[PDB]
Amino acid sequence: MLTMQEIKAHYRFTDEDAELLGSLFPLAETNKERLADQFYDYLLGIPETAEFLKEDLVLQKLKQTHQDWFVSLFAGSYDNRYIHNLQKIGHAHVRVGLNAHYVNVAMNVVRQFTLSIIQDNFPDPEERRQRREAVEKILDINLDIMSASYRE
Amino acid sequence: MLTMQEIKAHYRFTDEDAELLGSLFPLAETNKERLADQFYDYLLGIPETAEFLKEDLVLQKLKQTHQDWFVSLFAGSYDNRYIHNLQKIGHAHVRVGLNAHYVNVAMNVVRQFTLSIIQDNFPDPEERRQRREAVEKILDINLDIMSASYRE
Ligand code: HEM
Ligand code: HEM
Repeated sequence: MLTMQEIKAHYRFTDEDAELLGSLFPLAETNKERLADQFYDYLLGIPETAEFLKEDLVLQKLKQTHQDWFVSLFAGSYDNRYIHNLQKIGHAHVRVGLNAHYVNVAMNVVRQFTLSIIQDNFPDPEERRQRREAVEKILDINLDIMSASYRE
Repeated sequence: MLTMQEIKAHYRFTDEDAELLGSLFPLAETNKERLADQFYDYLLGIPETAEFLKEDLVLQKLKQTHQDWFVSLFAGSYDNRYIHNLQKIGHAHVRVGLNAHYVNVAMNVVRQFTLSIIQDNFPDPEERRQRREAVEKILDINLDIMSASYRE
């Protein structure tokens, strides 16, 4: 279960999926600020998550921190270093007192945004299917490892 | 645990999403045996999950149990009874001893299958978008509540 190789096998994530995520890097990068604004504004709309963004109003760091994570989904090198880093990300949220429910909530926001980029840029059905399948795997892997930080 | 109303607000799940899911019920009904076979075969194909299907071998009651859950996604009405039932579903996996990682894996299988039904049956880009968005919300809400069952 615990190694990256094992996790990839369970999700049937292969080098083809990694190549497809790399092929989406330019679109993700083009759209990174739109993603960051929509992500940040959605959180500002829920009082419970809005709390965590009060100090950030002045510090002005957290929009960039989550923007950078989004870009990393497409950066390649999905290896044991990548999983270790996700475990760290998960624990950061546990440490500040964020309920895991809001991680699931946030991940829905990213998922809808990214699938809309795919729908809007890939008219060919099988190109679209393959890119959607790769993105759903990486988002689900991210959510899986982060969720496990609340248990472990 | 949160109320259905609060969960819907966090996921921006509206009466329109509930109506779209209800409208997918006949489509679900005509794909349910294909879903049930693919879901059960995927679990047989990982040794860790296949261990939990040993007792089920002869009559495959669990294949039906999982099929029935899939069709229930498309009931078109969702209130506190639906959240309570998801807690019961999560708890059933906790009590048999299944690591929650495999619930995330299985939800990716169902997600990919269901989004292919949407792509394969809805040529109109906006009809597709709206149905995909409703499906991703209800799957993410199921995953969210089931995950919560593993936290004291
Ligand atoms: C898709 C879900 C999420 C992902 C992938 C994510 C990603 C990250 C990353 C990469 C970091 C930097 C952690 C580190 O390396 O130290 C971080 C920190 C942080 N995130 Fe998130 N995040 C998510 C959801 C949320 C939500 C919903 C909130 C609520 C407002 C939030 C608030 C925070 C805060 C407050 C920190 C800094 C913790 C500290 O002060 O040490 N995150 N997040
Ligand atoms: C999308 C993820 C899954 C969903 C939505 C789901 C759904 C369900 C439902 C609705 C039940 C009946 C619960 C009840 O009313 O008592 C159940 C039971 C069960 N499921 Fe799943 N399931 C999922 C993943 C899995 C996985 C990955 C396995 C691994 C083999 C599994 C094995 C079982 C077993 C063994 C039971 C019976 C537990 C008992 O003895 O009561 N399920 N599931």
